[PDB]
Amino acid sequence: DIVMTQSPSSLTVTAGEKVTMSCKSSQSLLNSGNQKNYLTWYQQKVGQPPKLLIYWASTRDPGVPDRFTGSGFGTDFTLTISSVQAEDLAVYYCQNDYSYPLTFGAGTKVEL
Amino acid sequence: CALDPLSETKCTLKSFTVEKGIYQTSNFRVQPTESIVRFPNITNLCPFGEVFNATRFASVYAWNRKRISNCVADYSVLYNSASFSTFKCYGVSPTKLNDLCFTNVYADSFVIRGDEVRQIAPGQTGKIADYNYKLPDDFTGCVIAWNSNNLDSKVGGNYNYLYRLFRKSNLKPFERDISTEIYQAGSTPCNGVEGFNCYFPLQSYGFQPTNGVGYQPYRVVVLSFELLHAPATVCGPKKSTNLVKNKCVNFNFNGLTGTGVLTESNKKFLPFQQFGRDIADTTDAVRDPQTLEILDITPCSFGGVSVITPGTNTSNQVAVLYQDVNCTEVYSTGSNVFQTRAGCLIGAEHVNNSYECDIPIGAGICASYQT
Amino acid sequence: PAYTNSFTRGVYYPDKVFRSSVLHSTQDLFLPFFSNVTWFHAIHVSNGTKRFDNPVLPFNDGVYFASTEKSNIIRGWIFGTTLDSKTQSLLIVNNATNVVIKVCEFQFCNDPFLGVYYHKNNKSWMESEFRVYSSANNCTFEYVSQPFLMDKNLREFVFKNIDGYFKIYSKHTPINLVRDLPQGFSALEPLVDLPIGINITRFQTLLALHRSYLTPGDSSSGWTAGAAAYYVGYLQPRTFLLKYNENGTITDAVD
Amino acid sequence: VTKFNGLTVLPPLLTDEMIAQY
Amino acid sequence: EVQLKQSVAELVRPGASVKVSCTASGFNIKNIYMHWVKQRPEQGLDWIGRIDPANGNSRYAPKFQDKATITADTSSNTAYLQLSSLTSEDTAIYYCADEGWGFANWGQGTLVTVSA
Ligand SMILES: *[C@@H]1O[C@H](CO)[C@@H](O)[C@H](O)[C@H]1NC(C)=O
Ligand SMILES: *[C@@H]1O[C@H](CO)[C@@H](O)[C@H](O)[C@H]1NC(C)=O
Ligand SMILES: *[C@@H]1O[C@H](CO)[C@@H](O)[C@H](O)[C@H]1NC(C)=O
Ligand SMILES: *[C@@H]1O[C@H](CO)[C@@H](O)[C@H](O)[C@H]1NC(C)=O
Ligand SMILES: *[C@@H]1O[C@H](CO)[C@@H](O)[C@H](O)[C@H]1NC(C)=O
Ligand SMILES: *[C@@H]1O[C@H](CO)[C@@H](O)[C@H](O)[C@H]1NC(C)=O
Ligand SMILES: *[C@@H]1O[C@H](CO)[C@@H](O)[C@H](O)[C@H]1NC(C)=O
Ligand SMILES: *[C@@H]1O[C@H](CO)[C@@H](O)[C@H](O)[C@H]1NC(C)=O
Repeated sequence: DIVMTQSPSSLTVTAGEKVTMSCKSSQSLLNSGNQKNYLTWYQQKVGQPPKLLIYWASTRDPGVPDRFTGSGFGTDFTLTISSVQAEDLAVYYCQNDYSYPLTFGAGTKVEL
Repeated sequence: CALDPLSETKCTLKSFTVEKGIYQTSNFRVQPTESIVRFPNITNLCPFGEVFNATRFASVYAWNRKRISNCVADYSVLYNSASFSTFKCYGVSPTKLNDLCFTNVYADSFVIRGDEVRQIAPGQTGKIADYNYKLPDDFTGCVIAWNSNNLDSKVGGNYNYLYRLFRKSNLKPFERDISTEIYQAGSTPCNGVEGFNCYFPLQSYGFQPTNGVGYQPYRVVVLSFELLHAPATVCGPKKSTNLVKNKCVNFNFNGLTGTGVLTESNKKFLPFQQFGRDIADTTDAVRDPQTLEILDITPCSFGGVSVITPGTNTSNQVAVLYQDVNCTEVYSTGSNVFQTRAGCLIGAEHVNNSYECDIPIGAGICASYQT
Repeated sequence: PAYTNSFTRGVYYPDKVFRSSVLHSTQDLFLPFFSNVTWFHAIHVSNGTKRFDNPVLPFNDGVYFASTEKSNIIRGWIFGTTLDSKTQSLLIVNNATNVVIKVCEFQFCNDPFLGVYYHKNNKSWMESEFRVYSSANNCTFEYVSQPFLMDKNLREFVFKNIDGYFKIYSKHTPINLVRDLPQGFSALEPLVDLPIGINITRFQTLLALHRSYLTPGDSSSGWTAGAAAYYVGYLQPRTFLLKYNENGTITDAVD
Repeated sequence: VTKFNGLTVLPPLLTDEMIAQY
Repeated sequence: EVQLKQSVAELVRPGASVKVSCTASGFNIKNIYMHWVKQRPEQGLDWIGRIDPANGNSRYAPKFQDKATITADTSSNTAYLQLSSLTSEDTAIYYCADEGWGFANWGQGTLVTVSA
């Protein structure tokens, strides 16, 4: 059981302008051997289920791979996007995976 | 009936007054304490590490295909290693790689730059994947990609690695094309001579130490899984528990799946022989798969519980006989426990002087009510 | 062809079970007692003229192969349903340092063989090249183990195919007789139960051939293979009563 | 003169030394 | 590629039991211990629990413990999710998973609603 909160959960940007969103993760998610954090990002539109945007907290999934690189040691995570497009107009979910009881984040709404 | 042994005897006889003698009320039984599983050592290890530790990987167009079997595939080292950056798996869970196994495994190794790693994926097209290495959509397997900028790049420029960019048609999945012939992009025939309408389809990449994210070289390895009706020769490691002796446990020595207590044995087996059977074709001794020793398997102790009491008119006291049970393992124990051939007596005090038999117990021992 | 009586030979350990002082009766594919085993003579050498006789023997239920060659002229075996590229074929070749057991869709020539040449300075008979299959397709199996066909002494093997398991049993005992199996008992210990799911219907034996044999001349005057002689028996469904000693070995049996 | 499936062999009450004493 | 085609949503009644089957293509369940997840509308998505084909020993979230029982079928390329004591809050969209680093492949979306 990890309480996961996303900030600011609502923010407006102009097309092709950088976004600054981050969800703070407690319990300091870390694993022995592999230093990659077990927090995976998600991209969910209105109509279809969410899809992996970033897993291992830094891995560009195939398809519309405009950055999404995240820098974080476990206590904090970032999913800044340089330019937002139609496919970027969605809600992003950050979810923990190291702890067996996993709870998804609230989500953040971004629109052009 | 469950209050005390004399009451159990009364219930068994269905009489409130029981005569002097020995009466069998219930049956003693030793339940297994735990379960022990021992499978043989992983002698044959599939050489995936040497593929991963190869100094010079195969070219992306000429990806090396190796069929590996008759060994044990250990994916724990892959999980432990932190060098891997992209460990995307299609059609199979990465966690269940050790638990579930296939008949044959095919592995492919190649080197590609950072931004083209994502192009090598099933159901995905790219400028390199179409003409160097293609993966089918329904393919089940894992893709391993890790950064190798330091090894595969230099200040001058590492042009050793080569890729294919032009071809008439995209390569079929699991099919490698190593043709170095000049490509006829233009209508004018090349005839083996470079020209305006002819460019060499194969090109050598340019690598620098300061390429940055997306342009540094990456060593990407893709492994394949498939099942065949032939018997499987390659599988993941199996769980092995520590060996326990002189304790009633459940043993699974590669399919014995029996219950019994394991003890050291002086019997000697043939080198090829594993099992052991008595006249009645029952398992008697099994060789430990890990070590080379013979563990005689006598099963759990069991017997009848007999209550030894005088007449209820005479007195109300009982002694319990656990027949053919060595009562190092078990009225509650610890009260005048005396051991004989027929069993051991709980609640009876052994005396060296001899009288005529009163309550026959067995093997010459007789109980009696006497001061 | 010639015939000889297999008095008590060919009995093998039916399973990996250990039994001590137990008369165990098992119904299994066995060589019947006092049957005929066909004494095929592989090569007759006069001149050194070659007389090749390597028939495609029917595997049937099983094969009790046996040889007394001390020069290691008999070197390998061939197993396949049709012995062509169409069907998978089991192949065994034995050589000095090691062995190879390769199961592929080999296309077999008329006379597959092993070639060995002699170095005058080294004074050793190292194998020149392997010439058995023209093609090697669908090579699923590459089992390798220590050589058994290494060093007058009778050598016996049993080959049987059940549920996709190709079982090999072996035993090596010195015998004074040259043209007759000894009138004694020797249980055949399992060698390798290598897993192969292909079907085998016909059988053949490979013969080791030297450089002098492979000379352009038709007659192999340089090397002689007259000592080659391989007995063959066929296993049949039989009931046997095996006698186990306290070590667990089979001392005697009753058909 | 020369199994745990529920099979037990109860020892005779009169031992062989005791029968020999008789 | 690989797709998870779960059962279409069906009407349910309070106090009853509903079984939801998720089908997969391109592979078999034997190597996939799929997760189950429900998305509460206008609320943060939450995880239900985990199952396994062989030796399922399902573990669920503490909020869904002893309430959402899920079974995995060895064959037929399907897995069944069972629910009980459905209330108005239980009206939510459910999805499948491929238990990757994240839930790789999700179901098309079944919208379970309980009413009269
Ligand atoms: C070989 O590669 C493996 C990856 O599975 C890695 O764990 C290991 O450390 C490598 N060996 C060396 C000597 O670096
Ligand atoms: C089996 O593996 C263990 C652990 O490496 C080793 O101690 C043991 O000697 C091995 N068994 C044999 C027969 O070598
Ligand atoms: C109890 O009864 C038995 C036989 O009925 C008799 O031999 C014995 O003396 C009795 N005991 C007493 C204390 O009366
Ligand atoms: C009972 O077990 C103990 C354990 O040390 C042993 O010494 C004793 O001889 C055993 N007695 C019988 C009758 O088996
Ligand atoms: C019986 O005799 C044995 C050995 O002679 C001795 O150890 C034991 O203490 C004696 N018990 C009684 C009650 O006399
Ligand atoms: C073996 O063959 C000989 C002829 O070569 C024949 O006389 C004899 O009866 C045969 N024995 C058996 C057991 O078939
Ligand atoms: C002998 O056979 C083994 C089996 O693979 C092979 O590796 C080796 O090279 C062979 N040696 C010679 C001299 O033929
Ligand atoms: C076989 O048993 C005999 C006694 O029956 C014994 O002397 C010998 O060591 C055992 N082993 C072998 C290989 O003969």
